[PDB]
Amino acid sequence: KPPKGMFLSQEDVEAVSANATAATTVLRQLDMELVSVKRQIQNIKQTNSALKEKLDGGIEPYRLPEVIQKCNARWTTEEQLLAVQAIRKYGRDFQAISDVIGNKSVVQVKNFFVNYRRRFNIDEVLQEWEAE
Amino acid sequence: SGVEGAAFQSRLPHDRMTSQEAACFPDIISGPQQTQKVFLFIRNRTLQLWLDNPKIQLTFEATLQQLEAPYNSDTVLVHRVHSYLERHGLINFGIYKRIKPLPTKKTGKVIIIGSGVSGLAAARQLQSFGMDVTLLEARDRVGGRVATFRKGNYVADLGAMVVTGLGGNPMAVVSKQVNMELAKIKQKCPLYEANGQAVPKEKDEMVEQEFNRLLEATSYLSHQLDFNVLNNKPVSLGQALEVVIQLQEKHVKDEQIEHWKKIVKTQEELKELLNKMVNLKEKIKELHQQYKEASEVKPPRDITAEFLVKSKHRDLTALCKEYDELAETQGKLEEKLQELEANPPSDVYLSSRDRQILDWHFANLEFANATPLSTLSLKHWDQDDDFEFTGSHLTVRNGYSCVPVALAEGLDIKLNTAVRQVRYTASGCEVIAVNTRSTSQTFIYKCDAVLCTLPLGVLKQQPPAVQFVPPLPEWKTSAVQRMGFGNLNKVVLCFDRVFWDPSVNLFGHVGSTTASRGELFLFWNLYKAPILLALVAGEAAGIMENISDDVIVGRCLAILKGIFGSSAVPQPKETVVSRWRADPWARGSYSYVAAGSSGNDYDLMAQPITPGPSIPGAPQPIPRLFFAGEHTIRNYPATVHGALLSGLREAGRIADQFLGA
Ligand SMILES: Cc1cc2nc3c(=O)[nH]c(=O)nc-3n(C[C@H](O)[C@H](O)[C@H](O)COP(=O)(O)OP(=O)(O)OC[C@H]3O[C@@H](n4cnc5c(N)ncnc54)[C@H](O)[C@@H]3O)c2cc1C
Ligand SMILES: O=CCCc1cc(F)cc(F)c1OCc1ccccc1
Repeated sequence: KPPKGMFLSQEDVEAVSANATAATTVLRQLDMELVSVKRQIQNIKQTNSALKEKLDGGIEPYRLPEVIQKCNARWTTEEQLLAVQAIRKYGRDFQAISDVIGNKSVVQVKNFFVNYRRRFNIDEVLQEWEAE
Repeated sequence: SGVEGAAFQSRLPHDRMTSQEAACFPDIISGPQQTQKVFLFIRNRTLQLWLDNPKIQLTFEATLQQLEAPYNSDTVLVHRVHSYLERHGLINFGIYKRIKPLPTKKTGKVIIIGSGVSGLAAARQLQSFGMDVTLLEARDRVGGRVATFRKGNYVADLGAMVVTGLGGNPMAVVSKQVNMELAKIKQKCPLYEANGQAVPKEKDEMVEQEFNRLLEATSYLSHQLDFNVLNNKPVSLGQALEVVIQLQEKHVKDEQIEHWKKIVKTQEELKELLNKMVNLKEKIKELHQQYKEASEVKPPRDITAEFLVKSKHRDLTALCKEYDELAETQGKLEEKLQELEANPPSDVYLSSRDRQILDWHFANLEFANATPLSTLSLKHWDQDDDFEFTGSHLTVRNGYSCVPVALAEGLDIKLNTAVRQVRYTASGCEVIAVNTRSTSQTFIYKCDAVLCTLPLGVLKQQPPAVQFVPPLPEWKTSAVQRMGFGNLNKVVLCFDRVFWDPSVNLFGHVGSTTASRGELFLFWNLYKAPILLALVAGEAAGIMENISDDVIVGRCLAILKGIFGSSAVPQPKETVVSRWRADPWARGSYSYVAAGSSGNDYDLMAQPITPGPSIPGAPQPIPRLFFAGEHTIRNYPATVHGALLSGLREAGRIADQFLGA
């Protein structure tokens, strides 16, 4: 029930009246508290300004061009051999395996996992990936 | 309505009987509702007839002829109601032409100490009732703290000068009886900071509003947090305002800390994000080099060499995708951080200019209560608030003294007679007094009753100006100690020409320090001849009394020169400076509800004193020593109307005691 924009908690009232110099002490510690928060802002602004200056250049010297490849349905020998190595390295990450081969959808990779499961010891290969 | 307005104008509920009426008509208030309504109409109509023409006595016979059936059928009831109104001063008070000239058989003898308004109003009443009345006045004039300076065409009031609203105010009746040139006080009051520049309209309002909110806050602090005792002593309005202001300054710092903490939290979230990016950039940089080395193994290559190119490629685009998202988040954070960096909460609760204007509002309150805020009871300082009259405040253009001077017509007043001792016994009273012009001329006044209307300041004196034999009992002296008696002073400045704004009755000077906030803080343009009044309030009142008039007038002219220009302000032709604390017949200006006191002390002040028996085992004596004056009326203290009412009260009380009701 205090006026709007007045602030008057029982808690704060006692803290400002419990002592002859309670008030100025309270407000002094808030002054020093605010000073040390501003001090801390200065250190992070300067720390972050140094970090921004390391990101000068972005990653633009390092971004490859984006090639699109017509998602073909036939598995060349070379494309099957890429899949087996991508399984060895990426496990069940069907998306990464697709991205490596270039012209194979995620599902086509999944289908590959079963049709060539026997002939490519795919189980052995996944076991081989889980060691490292 | 009409009979309803009569009740309202008499400070009476129109649809209900008061405690006082219950005492005089217990048969009626304890009886059926229908008779109470008949009573209430008779009372309200008799009040109306009196109010509708207060220049002539309203007699019982006149009253009955003007009542109509069914109300004029119980003539005993009408006579009882009329006499009650008459005895208690609700009709036929003040100055009225008397129909039946005053009977010569006077009954009883009353000495009245003081011929201010309270003493004068009682005396008029007691004479009307047939008693022998003498007033003893120390000064060479009537009116007490109604004191009008008059020189030539210059007329200006050194004490009371404002009639509050006329609605419910008994001064309204008096003003129809006395030629008072009442004029509305336009409340607009421009402030000028210490440098003479006006306070801009934006700032005058921002601070007045804050002043009002600070007052509300102390009241919240009083009622909701029961913050009324601190360190075993009663809390004052001053302390409460300090505590409220301290907490508003605390909240401003709390809000600043909360704000910069949101910036630190966000900077740190950004620091963590940047570290994640410089490491990812390096990882990308190193990976690209690998892709470059592997793709420079010119084909034809075996399928592991091809897998190396294609998987470094895939690994690199993923890290670039991871880095592109982290940079989208970097923009979202640098946004927050720039919005926050631009929304800083308020720097300060009040600037130094703010605080000074605020102090003018505190000085204005110190004026209204004639005391520093550190002395006002937080719990009770505004207890008379629910009794304020309605209407505009007014001033008395021909000088308020016209009222006491008029009330004094026909009374036996011994001026220049300072009471020194009040003796009251089971058999009667003796008032010992001296001539103020030669204190050796001693006077003894024997009487049935003494009405003491000495100011609370005089009652407070140690050592005493007036000795009571036997001494006042502890319950009355303790009240006298607790009650506040404050101080307020005026400087009258009489010029030959008007250099201020003629359509502006008030303007303020904003002192540069809290300590001096009461010093010449307000100026009044109230009169026909070019006169400004200047107030000295609060802590400044008492301190300025030990400064010469020439210096006080000097400080005034310096202030006015700053506001209106040095060439516009001539030297005053006449100047007067009040020193009410030093006035031994006042010892202050008017009472205030001090910390540690309350409304009940005003009731205690009004209680009459009853001596003990002369012979032991003798029947209980009647009361002998009565009290009136502004310090004796709980609901209207510190005013002229409150004093007038207190005199009417005691005259009814004394007449009931010595003439019978
Ligand atoms: C500066 C000032 C401004 C004020 N502003 C207003 C205002 O505008 N409006 C308003 O309504 N009220 C105002 N008041 C208050 C108002 O003036 C008083 O409340 C009222 O006039 C006092 O009436 P009273 O009869 O109780 O006391 P007083 O008028 O003081 O009467 C007491 C009398 O007793 C006399 N006396 C004292 N000692 C002795 C003694 N030893 N022997 C004999 N006689 C003695 C005194 O000289 C005086 O005449 C103001 C007061 C002052 C001083
Ligand atoms: O000069 C005298 C003013 C003293 C005074 C004391 C009161 F207790 C009540 C008043 F009505 C009053 O006078 C008019 C006034 C009203 C509000 C604020 C300030 C003054």
